[PDB]
Formats: sequence, structure tokens, C-alpha cells
Amino acid sequence: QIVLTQSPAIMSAFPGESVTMTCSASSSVSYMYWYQQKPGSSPRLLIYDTSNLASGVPVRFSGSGSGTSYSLTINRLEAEDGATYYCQQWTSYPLTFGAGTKLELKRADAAPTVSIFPPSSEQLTSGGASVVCFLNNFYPKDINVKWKIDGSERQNGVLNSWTDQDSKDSTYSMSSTLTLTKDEYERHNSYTCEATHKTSTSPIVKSFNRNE
Amino acid sequence: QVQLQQSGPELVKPGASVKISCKASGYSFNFYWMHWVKQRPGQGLEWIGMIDPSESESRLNQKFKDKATLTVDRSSSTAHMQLSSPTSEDSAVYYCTRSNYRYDYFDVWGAGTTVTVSSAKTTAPSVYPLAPVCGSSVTLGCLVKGYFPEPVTLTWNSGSLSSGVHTFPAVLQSDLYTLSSSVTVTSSTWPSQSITCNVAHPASSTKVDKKIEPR
Amino acid sequence: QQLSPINIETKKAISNARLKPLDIHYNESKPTTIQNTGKLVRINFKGGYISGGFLPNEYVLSSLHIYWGKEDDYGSNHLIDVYKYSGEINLVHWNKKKYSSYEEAKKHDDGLIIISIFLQVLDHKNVYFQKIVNQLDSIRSANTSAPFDSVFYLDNLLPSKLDYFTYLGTTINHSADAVWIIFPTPINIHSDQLSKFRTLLSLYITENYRNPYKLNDDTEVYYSG
Ligand SMILES: [Cl-]
Repeated sequence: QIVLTQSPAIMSAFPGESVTMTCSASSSVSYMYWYQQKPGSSPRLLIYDTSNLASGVPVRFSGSGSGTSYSLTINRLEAEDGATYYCQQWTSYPLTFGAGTKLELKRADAAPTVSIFPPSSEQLTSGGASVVCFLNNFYPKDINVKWKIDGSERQNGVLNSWTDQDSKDSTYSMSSTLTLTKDEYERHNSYTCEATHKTSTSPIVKSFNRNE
Repeated sequence: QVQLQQSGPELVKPGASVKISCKASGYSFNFYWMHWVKQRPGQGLEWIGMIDPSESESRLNQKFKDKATLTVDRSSSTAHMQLSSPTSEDSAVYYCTRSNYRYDYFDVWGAGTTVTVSSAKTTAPSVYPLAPVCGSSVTLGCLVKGYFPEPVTLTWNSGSLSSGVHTFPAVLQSDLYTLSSSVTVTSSTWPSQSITCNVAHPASSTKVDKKIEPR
Repeated sequence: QQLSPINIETKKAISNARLKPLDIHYNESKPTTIQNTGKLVRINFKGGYISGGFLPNEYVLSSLHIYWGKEDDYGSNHLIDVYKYSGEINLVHWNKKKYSSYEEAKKHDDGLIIISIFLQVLDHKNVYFQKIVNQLDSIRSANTSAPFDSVFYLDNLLPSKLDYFTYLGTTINHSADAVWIIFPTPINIHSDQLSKFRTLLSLYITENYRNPYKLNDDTEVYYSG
């Protein structure tokens, strides 16, 4: 089968910048096709027959190439272009896609808004205790969260989730949850979520004492 | 409208066959080849195979030779894909897509059918309010813990509260998912006006509405 | 490995002027049934075969397929030197000597041999081709099947010259690979005969041909003169 290699795997740029992504083929392809998939959506045709724009595709998109080397260019990136882009060949069966170029956006550095939440009463009644930390609307996506209990760092029982980059403001948000038993939770008083991000030199600390 | 409508999320026992469906409307069904595309959480797009509806002649990617069976129901304008003896490797989103009869592109796609192959137990989530610790702005939360399989839906105030919301992709641990959502409003809005997170988990027929009360 | 159809470039074709002549035996070919598939016309056959040529052994005739466009100007699948004919008949043959059925033959690159006969629209009413348009009344809907009405000899649909181009490609619907035998000389038909095809329901079927694919570097087109 024809293998398509897409580079870079991941990238980002400011709106207005020019972006070029390449698709290399293991043997010659007659025409390259390009699909844009926004997060949570189906793939969608962008370019067909190497360089023809699909109906309604903005003129900032262009496709190029021949033989084993092809490319997609966005001349003046816009935030709404945040997506994974796949090349696809129709030269031999099986039909194959590249592994995609995931494109995200740059914006001004932005510090997280940090909130901490003690276990609810309802969860305690079930014998579990989760401590939640939301770290909202920050940029860049690179961020480090450290949980502390009574001063000591805790690594066990931590689960993290990152949202997709916000399509309107280009920020990232993160949720961090520490899950202990009700027994373990009551054995300690001080709970801390410490956020380390390039925006401040000093960590952003949010904290509570179990029985106020 | 020309449209491709796919069946809902499937939880499939390992080794138990599954049939998923793709109902076409708005165009001549017999005239366009129907294709199936597999997408795993971290693996790009894979072409499974295609079928010519006019005579049910199919071509399968050899990678899926003993896995997928492509059929069509011409009377109901519906293409089917069957997965034989499914494994965890078969867990993915499956799109049906129509290729143009003349141009070699996929001009119509379904929303995709999510297939989870697992012997993990269908489990209802518990929904917990996250009120702030005892100026100008406040972040509230809802924690949706311990469910299987995906998905759950989460709204705030029946969807009336949509800006300032972050619903975080679910995380899977020990056959159970956990999801959270934050909502940020002005301090004059809460708690003088109620804020209620609304949670559905269709697989366990769960529907719950949790008002966030000040601690 | 080569997707069909293609434009055949005569200037690039490789002359194989040492091949055995092509042996066509349609004298014992009888049409069983005719189909409107929703996309094209299919006439099924019993009996009849072709022998090489390049053929390692004989291949039995199984069916005929018809293609057209919305104009008498532009309707065939294959082209020769960028010239597209009004239409194209495909005669499908399978390697019964090697494989047990059509279904097993369709899975291999030496299983199917398709003969291509071009349709040229002129001021000439083809009495033999007519035997096919008359069947059309029975198969207007899709997908419908009817017994082929009366006497018809496939041998009559052969071109007056049997020189041909051959290449390894695929079925028109791409479902399997197939080797093509393609006669440049077309048979002649009238506009009144072709237009009847466009009155078949597809669910409205003005065109059903496919655009040509670029020839792959390693695809050879051979010519038997
Ligand atoms: Cl005759």
C-alpha cells in the first residue's frame, strides 16, 4: 500500500502567519486530496485533485505538489483554521490517509485562573473524596500542577484533563482531580493545588483547610 | 437535504459481532460508492473498504478482510458494516462517507458511530456539585464521576448558561470515566440566582440535575 | 495496480507484433437476463469464451455492461489519444479453468479479462444493437430484472477490425482488478438508439461514465496490430 508521511506532526502559528504542511508518499501519487477535521467533527473536503479548492473553501488555502511530494499552505492563518489536516491518495487501493498534521494557534501568554473545590457533602456520604482544581484560560498549553497535602507533595490519585484549544480566544483550560477515600481525606487538613506556568515566576497557589 | 445518518454509540462485548448502519437520504443511493473510515483516539484515518450500492460489489482493505463485512439494503437506502469477533483494537469511531460518482472525493460524511469493545460494566455516574470555598467573579463546578461507557452530556441551567463554560474531556481509569465542568459567572449572579448542572448518561438511563448551593 | 479507465496514448503503446491472434467464440453465447442496476445496463450470458492472444488459457463470457454520457459527444470510459467515444460496451470474462467461480476469479489479477467495444454515434441505425434497446422497456425501473426477450447474437456487436490495446487495470467500479482488451474501432449507432438509455430511473440517469486516471509509471499499454 502507499504510505503517506505528514510533517510536521504538530504545529502552531499566530493568525496571519503562513503555514505549510507536507505530505510525502512512498511511491508516486497522481493527485493529492486534503481533508480538514475540526475537533469533535467529521472530516471535510478542503482540496481535491492536488490544487482545486472545494466549494466555499477560503482563497487563503492552496494545495501544491507532484510525484511523491505534496503540500498544503494556509496564507494568513485564522483561528477557525485550528484543526487536524489529512492528505489522502487515490492512486492505488487500499486508499490511505497520512497520520495528520494537527494545527493549533498562538496568542499572547495568559495566566491561568485557578479555583479549588473541597469534596462535596454528597461524595463524602459515599465514602470517597475528590478535590478538584480548575486552571482556566491560560496560554501556552504547557503547565505543571502539583498537589500538596499538609505540605507534602502527593502524586497518587491525580487525574488530569485538558480541553481543546478555545476556537474564539485560543486559550487552554485544565482540570485536575485528586481522589482519596473519605478516611484518608479526614486524616489531613491542608489541601493545595500549585500551578506552575511561564506567565508568573512564582507558582499560583490555591488552598483550603478541611474544616475552615 | 443530502445527508448520511449513522447509528448511535455501541458497547460491544468482546467476540460478539456488531452491525452498524448508515442511512442515506436526499440523493440517488445506487449511484454513489459508500466507504467506511475508521478513526482511533490516536491513529489517524483508515480506509476500511467501499461498496458499490448498485450491485453490492465491495472492495475491502486487506487489513480488514476478516473483520468487516460491507452490505447494502437498497430498498431502505442503508449501507451496513458488520464487525466479526471484535477486540479492543476495534474500538474506534466509524464514519460512512459517500464518494462522488465523478470526482474522487468524499463529499458527504456521517457524524460517525462510536464503537467501544469492552467487557467493562455499564455504570451510572454520580454527579457532585462543586461550590467555592467559604470579588467580582465566581467559578462553580460539577463533577461527573464513575460512569461507563461514553458519552455523558452536561449542560448548565438547561443550556441557558453557555458562555464561561469549560466541560473537560472524560478521563478513563479502571473501567470508569470521570468528567468535570466549570462555569464562571459574575458574583452578583450567584448565589442570588440558581445554577444547576444537568447531566445525562443515556446508557444507564441516568438524568440528574444538581443545584450548586453555597457551602 | 492501475486504476481504470485511462486515456490510451498510442504514441506510448508497446507493439507486441508476435502474439497469437485473438480467438472470439460467441457463436454459443446466449443472453439469459437483463438488468437495470440503477447505474447501468447489464446483460447476463451463458456460454461463449475468448482465447489468446496473451491469454494463458480460455476465459468464459459472463456479462455485458453499457456506459454513456448526457451528450452523444462524450460518453465512453476509455479514451484514445484524448478522443472519447459516445459510449462503451464492456464484456466481462473470467478464468474458469483456474478458479471455481466468478467470485473466486474476481479476487486475483489473472481472474478477469474485460473486452471494451466503443459506441460511435452517427447517421447509421444499427439493427443488431437495436435488439438491446428494445429490451429497455422491460427494465425502466431500478433495480429491475427481466428475461432477455428474443434471438440475439453477440457476435454481431463485434467491431469490423479486431486490433486492440491491452493493459492491467481494474473494473470500472474499482471493485476488483482486471486486464483490458480494448478495440479502437467502434461500432456505429444512431442518436435515437442511445437516448433510450437516458430514460431509465436511477432511484433520471443522464450519465454513468467515469473520468480517466493518470497512467502509472510502471503501467504498460500493449498494442496487438
Ligand atoms: Cl443480433
